[PDB]
Amino acid sequence: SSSLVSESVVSLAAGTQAVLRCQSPRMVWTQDRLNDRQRVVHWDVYSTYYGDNKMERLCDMYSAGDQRVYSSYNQGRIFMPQNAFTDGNFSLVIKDVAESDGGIYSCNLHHHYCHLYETVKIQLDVTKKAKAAKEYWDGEKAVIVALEGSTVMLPCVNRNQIWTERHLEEAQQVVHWDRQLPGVSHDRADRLLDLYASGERRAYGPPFLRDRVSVNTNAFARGDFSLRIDELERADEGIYSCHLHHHYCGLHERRVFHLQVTEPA
Amino acid sequence: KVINNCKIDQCHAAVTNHKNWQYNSPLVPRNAELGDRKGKIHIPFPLANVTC
Amino acid sequence: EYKTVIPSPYVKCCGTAECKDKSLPDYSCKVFTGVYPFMWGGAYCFCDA
Amino acid sequence: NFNVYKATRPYLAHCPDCGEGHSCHSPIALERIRNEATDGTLKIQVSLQIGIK
Amino acid sequence: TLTVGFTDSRKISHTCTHPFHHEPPVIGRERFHSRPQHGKELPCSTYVQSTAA
Amino acid sequence: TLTVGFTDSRKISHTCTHPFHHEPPVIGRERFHSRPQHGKELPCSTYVQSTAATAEEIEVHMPPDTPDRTLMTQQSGNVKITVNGQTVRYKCNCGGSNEGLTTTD
Amino acid sequence: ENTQLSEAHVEKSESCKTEFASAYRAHTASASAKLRVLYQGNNITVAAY
Ligand SMILES: *[C@@H]1O[C@H](CO)[C@@H](O)[C@H](O)[C@H]1NC(C)=O
Repeated sequence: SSSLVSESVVSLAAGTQAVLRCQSPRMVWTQDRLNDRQRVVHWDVYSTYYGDNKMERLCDMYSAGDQRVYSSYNQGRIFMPQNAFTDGNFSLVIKDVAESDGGIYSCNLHHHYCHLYETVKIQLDVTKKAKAAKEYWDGEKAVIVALEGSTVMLPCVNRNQIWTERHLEEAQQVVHWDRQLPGVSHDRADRLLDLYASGERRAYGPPFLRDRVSVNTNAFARGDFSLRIDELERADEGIYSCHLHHHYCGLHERRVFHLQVTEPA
Repeated sequence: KVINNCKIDQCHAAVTNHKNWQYNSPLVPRNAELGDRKGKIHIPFPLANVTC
Repeated sequence: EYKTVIPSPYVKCCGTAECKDKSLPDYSCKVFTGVYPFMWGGAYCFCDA
Repeated sequence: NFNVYKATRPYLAHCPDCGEGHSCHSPIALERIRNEATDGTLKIQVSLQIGIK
Repeated sequence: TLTVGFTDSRKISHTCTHPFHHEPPVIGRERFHSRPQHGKELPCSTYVQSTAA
Repeated sequence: TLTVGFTDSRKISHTCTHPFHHEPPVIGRERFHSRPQHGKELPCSTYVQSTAATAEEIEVHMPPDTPDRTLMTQQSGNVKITVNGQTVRYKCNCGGSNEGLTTTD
Repeated sequence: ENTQLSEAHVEKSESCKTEFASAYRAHTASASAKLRVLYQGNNITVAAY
């Protein structure tokens, strides 16, 4: 049982090696468990006001850190809460805003394990003094008329459990491969194969049918669990179900292949 | 309170706390009424076998 | 005592390497296929096998 | 003053053990151990540089 | 033996210990003490970081 | 075994270890473990603090590359690759500009 | 004049649900086998009890 993501119908002849391409780019389970709870947030600004200013990657954060500054001129110029990951603040503060730091900022976050990313845009116009310093909404983002020579704050208010600091690698990928014959029901398909990100593999049915139906050695490392059935026996025709589950990222994918095996005449 | 004309070593007294519950251990003495009392908590960090 | 020198291994994608004999003591070589190495930033390369 | 390492750089390589059982990538990978000395002192080769900025 | 210790807000070190013989079971024939960069993979029981029993 | 560890400017502890059986060789018949105030003197190999070697060369080569995808990001089916001031070779199975080395976003 | 009452018992461990040793009384068995046959100039695989 898993939410549908792709429905496929195929047909072949007996005595042929068919392959079902049950793949998921999110199933690139790194060899590496530890440090995969880590996520990386950061802020990058492009001073489009000048138009030739390469987007300045001001500073960044990993799980359990500080503001690390790409440039010394930014050192003493930028702060990011040490608890940003814990509370999801992910908000920038700049002590000494000036015309040099005027531009469009972007608060970006990447999750190593899920390979998922988030980003929020901000605009920072510069005013010489507070006679016109105020917040407004251009139509797509928030624009701040920062008072020059004063501390300003850019919020990053994403507070999703995904990015909240945690030990998330206790979870690992699981793959179910089942066959529903012409007369079997979905979720009643015989459990042909079970795969776990730690290399555990379980096969069922008759001793022989297992060998023909196989999966590549390191599907988890690639996220491609394509199933190869060698020299298709016409009795193998049916609906092949491929369920991919990893709950932290929320992945509960279902893929289905309606394979009809013919024979030479 | 005060109890006059009596030695301090005469006896003992004990503060009877019953506000926040205390999870059972062999060392701690029992409350002396019965064996069990309401209030249960699950033990985390379960077991599974993985490749090494 | 002897020291064993093993320079950085030659990696390749979508193509194959080859062993050229070296006139060195006990020099040895080998090749392998289907390896999909991963580095810190991700997979080294796309060619799966 | 024994300054030959201008263009050198550190590694960040797959160390066999980053702790707690799992092997990950660290900047302190080591791949050579020398102990031929009779006294017992050991050279340890290390990925990252030292004594420089 | 096995001892635990901690530092108080009292700026005091409180420690306790129990004699508990901790012997990791040798898994496989090769009595290994630190797992390798290269080697075979075998099943083995262990724990997990989940916080919902 | 033998482990090394250090503390980062990240205020993080990075450690590595290798199983290396370190057994000092017993020099002389008397298997001694800490050298004495009084005793005989025998030759033994060892190292020195000199920082000028004599023809013990180790090669250094240009790093191949470091393929990282953090620079990428999906913009409504439009991949955006950020360079932030380096030389980056992109190559995609997608058509059009499948391959190219650039230094600009 | 004071007294102490103690008692204890023994129960199964939740670890049993994952790790344990099982004793069976298997007596007989059945045989299955795999054969390769050269037929009409080609190797063919067969499986049967
Ligand atoms: C049958 O198996 C042998 C075993 O080496 C092999 O050489 C041959 O190519 C295979 N196919 C045939 C004989 O058609």
